[PDB]
Amino acid sequence: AGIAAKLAKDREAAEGLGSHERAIKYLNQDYEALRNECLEAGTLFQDPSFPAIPSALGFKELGPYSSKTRGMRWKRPTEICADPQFIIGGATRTDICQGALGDCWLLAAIASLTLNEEILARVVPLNQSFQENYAGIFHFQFWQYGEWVEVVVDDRLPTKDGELLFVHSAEGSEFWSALLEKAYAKINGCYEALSGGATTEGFEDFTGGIAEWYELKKPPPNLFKIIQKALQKGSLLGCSIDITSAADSEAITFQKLVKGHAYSVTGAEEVESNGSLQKLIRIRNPWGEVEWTGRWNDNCPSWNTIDPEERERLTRRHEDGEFWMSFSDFLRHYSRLEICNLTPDTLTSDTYKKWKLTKMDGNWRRGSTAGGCRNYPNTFWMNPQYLIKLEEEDEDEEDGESGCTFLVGLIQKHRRRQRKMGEDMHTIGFGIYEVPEELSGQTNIHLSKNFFLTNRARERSDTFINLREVLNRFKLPPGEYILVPSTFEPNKDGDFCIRVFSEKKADYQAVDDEIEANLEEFDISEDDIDDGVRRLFAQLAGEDAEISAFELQTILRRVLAKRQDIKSDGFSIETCKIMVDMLDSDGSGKLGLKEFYILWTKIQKYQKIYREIDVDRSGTMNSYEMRKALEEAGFKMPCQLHQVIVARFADDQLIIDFDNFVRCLVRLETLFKIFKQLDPENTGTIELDLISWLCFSVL
Amino acid sequence: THYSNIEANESEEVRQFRRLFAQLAGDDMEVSATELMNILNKVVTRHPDLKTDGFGIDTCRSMVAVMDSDTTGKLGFEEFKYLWNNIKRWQAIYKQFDTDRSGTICSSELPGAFEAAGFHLNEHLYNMIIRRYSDESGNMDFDNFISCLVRLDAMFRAFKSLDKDGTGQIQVNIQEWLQLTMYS
Repeated sequence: AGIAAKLAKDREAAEGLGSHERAIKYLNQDYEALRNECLEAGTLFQDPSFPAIPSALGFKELGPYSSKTRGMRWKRPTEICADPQFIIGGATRTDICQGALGDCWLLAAIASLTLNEEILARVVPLNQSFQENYAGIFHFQFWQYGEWVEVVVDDRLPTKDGELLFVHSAEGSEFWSALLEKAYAKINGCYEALSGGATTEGFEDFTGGIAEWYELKKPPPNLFKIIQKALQKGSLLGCSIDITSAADSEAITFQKLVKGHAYSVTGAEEVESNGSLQKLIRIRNPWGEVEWTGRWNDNCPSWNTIDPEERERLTRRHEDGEFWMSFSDFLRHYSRLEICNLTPDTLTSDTYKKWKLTKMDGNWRRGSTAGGCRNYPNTFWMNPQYLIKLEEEDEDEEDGESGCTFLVGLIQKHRRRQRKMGEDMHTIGFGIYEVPEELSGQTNIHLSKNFFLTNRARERSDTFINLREVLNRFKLPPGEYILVPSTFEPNKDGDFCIRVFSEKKADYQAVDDEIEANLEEFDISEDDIDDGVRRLFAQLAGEDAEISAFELQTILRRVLAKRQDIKSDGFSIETCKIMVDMLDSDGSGKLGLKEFYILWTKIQKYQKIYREIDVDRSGTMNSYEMRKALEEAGFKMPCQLHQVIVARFADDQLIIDFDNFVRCLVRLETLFKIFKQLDPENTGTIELDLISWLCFSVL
Repeated sequence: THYSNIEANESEEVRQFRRLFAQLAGDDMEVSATELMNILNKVVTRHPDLKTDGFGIDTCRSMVAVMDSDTTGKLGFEEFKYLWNNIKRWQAIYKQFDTDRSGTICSSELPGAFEAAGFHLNEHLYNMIIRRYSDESGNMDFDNFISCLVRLDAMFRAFKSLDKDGTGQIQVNIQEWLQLTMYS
């Protein structure tokens, strides 16, 4: 609560929290601590953050009044099977299946983790058993919007009649997929929070990678190469078949099933068949059973038809899920998604190429950074901004000019409104424009309206979809670009993470304004003010020239606002107490005459600035017009700071009147001089004891 | 779907707050500075034994900002319970030092109160809180009293958060400095 918490957390992240190595600990639970504790008291873990109650299953649909979750007992593996194995060796096939209450998509993502030992060990720590130090607690790592969170769970599983209701191995004595699922259910809040979920969602949540999906009845004319660069990049490619209104036909020499069964693409090679050149795609059934006439159709015995054993011996080598159908496969298989793993995914094994990664993080806030689409140029230029830099382009021989490929994924974080996954999603997109030159805005300037106004995009966002992550694989020539992430319509609060997978290095910065402050150099005096304020002011001061903050108020109200209260007339006392603190360099609480004319003048330089913006004797300023009002006021700031100003002085109608605009500028000018003075050597930081912090923290 | 978050150990007050929260935000269960204001200016204003005119907008804003971690300008539901607990608590101490109901507390009477509210400030902090919060005379009404104490306690928590190792000291760049001081 409060930024000292988030700043503190931002420091930790910067030091390494949220990283696979230092996964964030969900609900402050400590797997070792909790296990150790139970290890000691000779007992079993009963998770206090995820009771074996109905609320874990759901909210009356898989909830507490409903039959589905009635009379079912939470049994641990201890009771379920004889030799409860968590996991087992190499494990050829995969016999994982849903229960009468699980979800189809679930088995797809979970099963996809069995394709790689290295990539499963990342979500599910292998250092776990029911033999040595059981205690009944397991842990898992889930990637949550750019970060890893470690989750703890007790092995209690929902069973009705005595069988697992959710995911489980049909044969075995293994229960890591059962508990991997309960764990993912817990971090989503409800087991029923998993419904509505998408395997692309689980892939990334179980990977850290970026899953790009493609509709197969209208794929890219470069999908084969796409499939090839991924396969040699250890990417987890997954294709599926659609079930459209009882769709279960053959369609061509293609069998007879049109079942929505998830398959994987482990191979893709282009081969010369009698001089024709056949692009083949090797599919693999994650569960094993083959069932596909031919071996590779099209007059099938094409493994002898001008295809030497010098490549025939390569094919049909493996075991389990052995297909190899022609790319013309497009007949069947309605879909394909590949999780393009991140750099560290592979235990540095030189085995597969690696993607280059550079994720960021941002916010959209109403009245400041919630810019909106390129559709709304008034506010658009107010969304956070970034810099993509491309220099080294791709490698293959020749294919469609350009060079540098970058897969951009923009993802939106959760916000107490999405009861499930897939719901209450903001419509998100992003726009790419190329840096026309700017060495100034190279990273230390925030592009205004004018730039996106005189600048077209290029390929940018293809449409603002309404889902968790919006993708966009590009390939623009070696240069410098600006990504502007946003929703469609303005004023839609939300957090996000914008990552980048490029086949080659790519300098990605966060283009925004530095915290700058530069205005008056009000060198004091007594003379030259011209005996003007001198006369009538000294008259207002009881004796010498001192005027307290409570005096400043009544005095300043006689001047401005003409005296009719409504829409804050004059200056609130907090404002006045602020206007005093900004000039009272002793602690008198009253203002002299020099450090009074200062206030009088700097204030005059605020009315002009407020009305030069608010063209209308309404005494009301909009929010978005602050970045620019603080501009002609001497101060600049990064997006965070603009966000707090609006979140502190703006109305619910996103309005900041003159009074709050003045305390804001005075409160703000004061802290700059405090830090700047505490930091003469310009080290960039200041030291302070609690007392010091207290003297200062109270304005 | 229908509002969840069930404790079974509800309370009278709170749940009416909770019902108000949903009637204005619902599943969001978040309130703004003005919405909050209204929500506090009833369970604090309705008592014929507490002399106050309610919380000022700036007070609620400080109430919203200090409990708001993402800078969305909205007070959470759970963050409200922390605060209101503290409020229903400082109201208590307030009337102890204002037992002659006047809508404020005697100047040199305030120290006992701060020493009582669980805050024993040093020379200057007391000076800081008076300058900043004492009204004209140098007295203090319930509004500043609560606000001061909300902002005070939160600046203890803030420090302790940025001082994990425990050096009784803290270093901040200008970004942080400004966020900490502008969002309070």
